[PDB]
Amino acid sequence: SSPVWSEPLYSLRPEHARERLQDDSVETVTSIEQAKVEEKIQEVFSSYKFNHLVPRLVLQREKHFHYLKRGLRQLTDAYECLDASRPWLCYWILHSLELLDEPIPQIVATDVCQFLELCQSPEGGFGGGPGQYPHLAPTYAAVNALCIIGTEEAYDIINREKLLQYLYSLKQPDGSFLMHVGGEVDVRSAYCAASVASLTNIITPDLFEGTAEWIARCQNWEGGIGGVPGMEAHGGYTFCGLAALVILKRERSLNLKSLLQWVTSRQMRFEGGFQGRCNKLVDGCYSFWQAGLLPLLHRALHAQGDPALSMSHWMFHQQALQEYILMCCQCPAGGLLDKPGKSRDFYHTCYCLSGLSIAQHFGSGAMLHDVVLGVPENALQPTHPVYNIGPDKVIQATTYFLQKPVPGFE
Amino acid sequence: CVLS
Amino acid sequence: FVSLDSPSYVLYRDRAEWADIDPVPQNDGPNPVVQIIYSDKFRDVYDYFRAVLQRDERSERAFKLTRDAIELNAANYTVWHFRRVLLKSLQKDLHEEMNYITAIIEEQPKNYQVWHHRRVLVEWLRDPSQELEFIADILNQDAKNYHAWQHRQWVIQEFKLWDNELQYVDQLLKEDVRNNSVWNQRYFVISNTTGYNDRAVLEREVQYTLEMIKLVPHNESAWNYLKGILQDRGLSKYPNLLNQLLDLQPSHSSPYLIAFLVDIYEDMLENQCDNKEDILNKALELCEILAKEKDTIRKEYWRYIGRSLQSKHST
Ligand SMILES: OC[C@H]1O[C@@](CO)(O[C@H]2O[C@H](CO)[C@@H](O)[C@H](O)[C@H]2O)[C@@H](O)[C@@H]1O
Ligand SMILES: *C/C=C(\C)CC/C=C(\C)CCC=C(C)C
Ligand SMILES: [Zn+2]
Repeated sequence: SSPVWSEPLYSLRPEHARERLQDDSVETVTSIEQAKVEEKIQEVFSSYKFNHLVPRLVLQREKHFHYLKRGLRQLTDAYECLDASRPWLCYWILHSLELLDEPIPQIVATDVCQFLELCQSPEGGFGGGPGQYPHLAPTYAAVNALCIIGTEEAYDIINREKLLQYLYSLKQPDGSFLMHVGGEVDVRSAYCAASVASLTNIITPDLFEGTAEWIARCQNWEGGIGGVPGMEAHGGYTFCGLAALVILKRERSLNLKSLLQWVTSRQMRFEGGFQGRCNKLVDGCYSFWQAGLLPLLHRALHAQGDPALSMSHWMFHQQALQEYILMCCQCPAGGLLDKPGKSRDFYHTCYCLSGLSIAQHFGSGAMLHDVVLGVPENALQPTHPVYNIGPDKVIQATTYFLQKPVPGFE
Repeated sequence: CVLS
Repeated sequence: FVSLDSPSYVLYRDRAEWADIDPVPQNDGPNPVVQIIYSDKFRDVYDYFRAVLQRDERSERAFKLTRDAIELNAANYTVWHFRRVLLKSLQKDLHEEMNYITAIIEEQPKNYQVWHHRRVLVEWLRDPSQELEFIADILNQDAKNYHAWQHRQWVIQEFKLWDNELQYVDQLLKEDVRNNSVWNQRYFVISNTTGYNDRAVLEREVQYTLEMIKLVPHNESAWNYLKGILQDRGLSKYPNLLNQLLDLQPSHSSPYLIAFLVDIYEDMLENQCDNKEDILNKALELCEILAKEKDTIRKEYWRYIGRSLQSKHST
């Protein structure tokens, strides 16, 4: 076959050029923008090929580590726009470090715990910063961050009694949840609530009454799920919807056939990455929101006894996604990004790596099959498809909280 | 890209 | 009055009309994490916002302060919530506030808080008279803005403004037939007005979609809409569609057409079609062509479909 120092790539096959956009000689803003991206991506792909010599791809772990380590402590005023999302920054950075198997010093871990405690609201839940009103987004992030740290100190920071009361204070009669008091409603809330409620063992029989049905109403003609009933299928909202249903054990409420066909169609034939909506551009962060749906669908179908499911691969091109992330989404100075030409940020660093991990690791029952493209060191730690934190962290947290009673309920 |  | 970038802007700590209240610093703890190095102007405004919030001061000065807090970080939902509390407490002119949010959304159209604020104002006023036009302006700048389309669907459904939306949809499809957001709006309008059970409407839609496919054969949105309006009843329930697609295949063997054929065969086999063995063989042949040549990015999906078909219809 091939010597160990050369690894043929899917994106470099001669026939891959046939995957370039065919605009039928009818130009619109959509095709013009798509063609511009493909042109740049082809240039990038070609820079990794030296005729028959194709060096193994490398995840710049050390560069990413230094970028993350610095951000966990300090951020430039360029992040003032995220002053109401500090727990998100904690989660994005800690999860990235977790995926890279970079240890978190005990002192830094305690400091994160203390900071998130300051973000916790007396009414329950966490806000975007100290003194801010609680909101389900930073609440979801804070809980995930605390679970990644996984110490009893971290677990006990969460005021479970008030958290459950807070969730009740956001619950609507139609099954949906507000993101915060007097705030907006969309499927993100159902997932944020289901995620934190299941991890901390505070689910009551009535908490999610009608929620599964509301989420199902969000699935549209495309097969994917929109933010609210009637809206366009979107990768981020679809991940929220399916993940929430998996937690509620109500995945069957959806048409899984149309959902599967929709998400698989979101992988770009030329770029290898995923787009968030049909006819929109590729973006590294959808490596998680979209690809993450495949392990969820695998689990859902496996629970139904689907005799046709693979026992070694997810139903998306795992190699092509790794090729897109490794060749197109890494910032040479550390951090990951949307696509070539875009600047790095902690959000894309988190989700590009999360998607890379999903693409590298397949697991079902007693079957495990890894596909780590490039040098062996590229292998990342696995991530749980529902919560997007390490599976070990999910088990440790759920076990810990299951030892506590549901707040004021039997 | 904004999540919230 | 004065804006954050205005030459005469003065920090709140230097304003005489604010001297009577002490600012409240943000407590990040002794050993801060994800600490943002705020500009002096940013910290100044928020130190005073924290002060009025803590004292729950429902005043005109607090109201004006939120405007600056919003300019500094329009994503701060706490500031927006407090601003709404003030709008009510101070009985502020909501039409004036509508003019304000209009300007703010134009500046930051992908922000969740600004669109929700606008919705609240429309709900309080029960006045949607400016909505369709405003949203149209936003969509003229970004025809796929998710928040804009979502707000548009809410306004139309809540105030029953369906009368001219299909015309709007047709206009945008003419501009960019690949705009998936518009195809979604098309389904939204039809399903909520005439519905798709009216066979005259369904035929009109199938004809229109097929015409769009002929014009731009590789536009996935049209193909997805065609499947979308026929899938619930079952693709196998439309025998003439299969024949028409089979005729265009030799000249338009795109992955979209081939995949649609497999979708039809899947449903046919699910409904005890005649010549079952022949149909299964044809479907498996196409799955292989898709996996190996025409749609290789989805090789695993097509292999799965092939195995699925065999698990359900081999006999
Ligand atoms: O993907 C289609 C699939 O979604 C469901 C919801 O689970 O319905 C959605 O799509 C229909 C069009 O096919 C719409 O009429 C409906 O409003 C929307 O929620 C399933 O019923 C359907 O099989
Ligand atoms: C460019 C990326 C964007 C706009 C983000 C899309 C993703 C979502 C919306 C999903 C949000 C999920 C949670 C808050 C848990
Ligand atoms: Zn992105």
